[PDB]
Amino acid sequence: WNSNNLDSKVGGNYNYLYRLFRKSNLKPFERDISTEIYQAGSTPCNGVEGFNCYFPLQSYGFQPTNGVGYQPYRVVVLSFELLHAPATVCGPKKSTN
Amino acid sequence: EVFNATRFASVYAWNRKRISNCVADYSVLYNSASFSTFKCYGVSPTKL
Repeated sequence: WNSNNLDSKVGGNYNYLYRLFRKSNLKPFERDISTEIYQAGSTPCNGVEGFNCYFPLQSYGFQPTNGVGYQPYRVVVLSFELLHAPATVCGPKKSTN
Repeated sequence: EVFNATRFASVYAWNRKRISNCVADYSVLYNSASFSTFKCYGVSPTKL
Protein backbone atom coordinates (compact mmCIF):
# COMPACT_ATOMS: atom_id res chain seq x y z
CA TRP A 1 0.00 0.00 0.00
CA ASN A 2 1.06 3.59 -0.60
CA SER A 3 2.04 5.73 2.40
CA ASN A 4 1.54 9.49 2.04
CA ASN A 5 1.99 10.54 5.69
CA LEU A 6 3.73 7.55 7.33
CA ASP A 7 7.14 7.59 5.61
CA SER A 8 6.89 10.78 3.51
CA LYS A 9 9.23 13.14 5.37
CA VAL A 10 10.21 16.66 4.35
CA GLY A 11 13.88 16.13 5.18
CA GLY A 12 14.23 13.11 2.93
CA ASN A 13 14.62 9.50 4.02
CA TYR A 14 17.93 7.93 5.06
CA ASN A 15 16.78 4.99 7.21
CA TYR A 16 15.87 2.84 4.18
CA LEU A 17 18.53 1.77 1.67
CA TYR A 18 18.68 -0.75 -1.17
CA ARG A 19 21.64 -2.74 -2.46
CA LEU A 20 22.51 -1.93 -6.07
CA PHE A 21 26.20 -2.53 -6.85
CA ARG A 22 27.34 -5.36 -4.56
CA LYS A 23 28.30 -8.61 -6.28
CA SER A 24 26.87 -10.85 -3.53
CA ASN A 25 23.39 -11.87 -4.69
CA LEU A 26 20.90 -12.50 -1.88
CA LYS A 27 19.52 -16.01 -2.28
CA PRO A 28 15.92 -16.74 -1.25
CA PHE A 29 15.25 -17.60 2.40
CA GLU A 30 18.41 -15.72 3.42
CA ARG A 31 19.34 -12.41 5.04
CA ASP A 32 22.44 -10.21 5.03
CA ILE A 33 22.71 -7.13 7.25
CA SER A 34 26.35 -6.39 6.38
CA THR A 35 27.02 -2.77 5.37
CA GLU A 36 30.11 -2.98 3.15
CA ILE A 37 31.55 -1.07 0.20
CA TYR A 38 31.52 -2.42 -3.35
CA GLN A 39 34.96 -3.54 -4.55
CA ALA A 40 35.81 -2.79 -8.19
CA GLY A 41 38.75 -5.03 -9.06
CA SER A 42 41.81 -3.77 -7.20
CA THR A 43 41.93 -1.82 -3.91
CA PRO A 44 39.40 -3.76 -1.78
CA CYS A 45 38.15 -1.16 0.70
CA ASN A 46 34.94 -2.54 2.26
CA GLY A 47 34.88 0.23 4.85
CA VAL A 48 37.85 2.44 3.94
CA GLU A 49 36.06 3.54 0.74
CA GLY A 50 37.94 5.78 -1.67
CA PHE A 51 39.81 5.09 -4.91
CA ASN A 52 37.57 2.70 -6.88
CA CYS A 53 34.89 2.27 -4.22
CA TYR A 54 31.14 2.81 -4.66
CA PHE A 55 28.18 3.15 -2.31
CA PRO A 56 25.75 0.33 -3.17
CA LEU A 57 23.15 1.27 -0.54
CA GLN A 58 21.60 4.11 -2.52
CA SER A 59 19.09 6.40 -0.83
CA TYR A 60 15.43 6.57 -1.84
CA GLY A 61 14.58 10.20 -1.10
CA PHE A 62 10.99 9.97 0.12
CA GLN A 63 9.38 13.41 -0.08
CA PRO A 64 5.69 14.40 -0.09
CA THR A 65 6.28 16.86 -2.96
CA ASN A 66 7.34 14.17 -5.45
CA GLY A 67 5.26 12.20 -7.94
CA VAL A 68 3.36 8.97 -7.49
CA GLY A 69 6.38 6.97 -8.68
CA TYR A 70 8.68 8.36 -5.97
CA GLN A 71 6.35 8.07 -2.98
CA PRO A 72 7.18 5.35 -0.43
CA TYR A 73 5.27 2.07 -0.69
CA ARG A 74 5.02 -0.04 2.47
CA VAL A 75 5.43 -3.61 1.18
CA VAL A 76 4.68 -6.72 3.27
CA VAL A 77 5.39 -10.26 2.02
CA LEU A 78 3.60 -13.23 3.61
CA SER A 79 5.12 -16.67 2.97
CA PHE A 80 4.00 -19.96 4.51
CA GLU A 81 3.69 -23.71 3.96
CA LEU A 82 0.76 -26.13 3.92
CA LEU A 83 -0.31 -29.47 5.40
CA HIS A 84 1.16 -28.80 8.85
CA ALA A 85 -1.31 -26.85 11.02
CA PRO A 86 -4.62 -24.96 10.62
CA ALA A 87 -5.52 -21.34 11.37
CA THR A 88 -8.47 -19.40 12.81
CA VAL A 89 -10.32 -18.18 9.70
CA CYS A 90 -9.80 -21.65 8.21
CA GLY A 91 -13.05 -22.74 9.83
CA PRO A 92 -14.51 -23.11 13.32
CA LYS A 93 -14.65 -26.90 13.44
CA LYS A 94 -14.17 -29.06 16.53
CA SER A 95 -14.85 -32.79 16.86
CA THR A 96 -18.39 -33.24 15.55
CA ASN A 97 -19.22 -36.85 16.47
CA GLU B 1 47.61 9.51 -29.75
CA VAL B 2 44.72 10.87 -27.67
CA PHE B 3 46.57 9.93 -24.47
CA ASN B 4 50.25 10.08 -25.50
CA ALA B 5 50.90 13.03 -27.84
CA THR B 6 53.23 16.00 -28.21
CA ARG B 7 50.69 18.53 -26.90
CA PHE B 8 47.04 18.92 -25.94
CA ALA B 9 44.28 21.50 -26.44
CA SER B 10 42.56 23.97 -24.13
CA VAL B 11 39.21 23.76 -22.35
CA TYR B 12 37.38 26.29 -24.55
CA ALA B 13 38.28 24.22 -27.65
CA TRP B 14 39.02 20.60 -26.73
CA ASN B 15 39.66 17.54 -28.88
CA ARG B 16 36.59 15.45 -29.76
CA LYS B 17 37.22 11.83 -30.74
CA ARG B 18 34.63 9.24 -31.78
CA ILE B 19 35.24 5.48 -31.61
CA SER B 20 33.32 3.92 -34.51
CA ASN B 21 33.84 0.67 -36.44
CA CYS B 22 36.45 -0.44 -33.89
CA VAL B 23 36.83 -2.67 -30.83
CA ALA B 24 38.90 -2.34 -27.66
CA ASP B 25 39.43 -3.84 -24.20
CA TYR B 26 39.04 -1.81 -21.01
CA SER B 27 41.10 -4.31 -19.00
CA VAL B 28 44.45 -2.73 -19.88
CA LEU B 29 43.20 0.76 -18.92
CA TYR B 30 42.57 -0.40 -15.33
CA ASN B 31 45.79 -2.26 -14.41
CA SER B 32 48.14 0.51 -15.57
CA ALA B 33 49.04 1.55 -11.99
CA SER B 34 49.85 5.05 -13.28
CA PHE B 35 46.62 7.06 -12.86
CA SER B 36 46.11 9.42 -9.92
CA THR B 37 42.30 9.51 -9.74
CA PHE B 38 39.79 7.18 -11.40
CA LYS B 39 36.04 7.81 -11.19
CA CYS B 40 33.54 5.96 -13.40
CA TYR B 41 29.87 6.76 -12.78
CA GLY B 42 26.86 5.05 -14.34
CA VAL B 43 28.51 1.61 -14.52
CA SER B 44 31.00 -0.46 -12.56
CA PRO B 45 34.64 -0.08 -13.70
CA THR B 46 35.04 -3.88 -13.83
CA LYS B 47 31.64 -4.78 -15.34
CA LEU B 48 31.50 -2.46 -18.35
